Amino acid sequence: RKLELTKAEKHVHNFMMDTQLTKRVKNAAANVLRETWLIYKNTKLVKKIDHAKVRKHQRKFLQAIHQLRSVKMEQRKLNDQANTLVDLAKTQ
Repeated sequence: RKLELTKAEKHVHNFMMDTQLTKRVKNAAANVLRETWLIYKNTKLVKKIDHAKVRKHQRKFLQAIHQLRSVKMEQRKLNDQANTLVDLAKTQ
């Protein structure tokens, strides 16, 4: 098969994996204002539910949640997930 594969034929940004090139969103985050990932002390168990497997724990679990049933991603797919129409304008 003398075709396909080995994509890219221009080459660009072939850094060593990452040499301080891929920065944030302009370090505009700083401390996300809330700086919850900075103020936190002793503990830090505060995050948007749903992230890991999450199984038996305190209270048994059931199906019809977010397990199984996935033979085709099908329409409705996420990857970016973002929305801000009340920014750089309404600050208070």
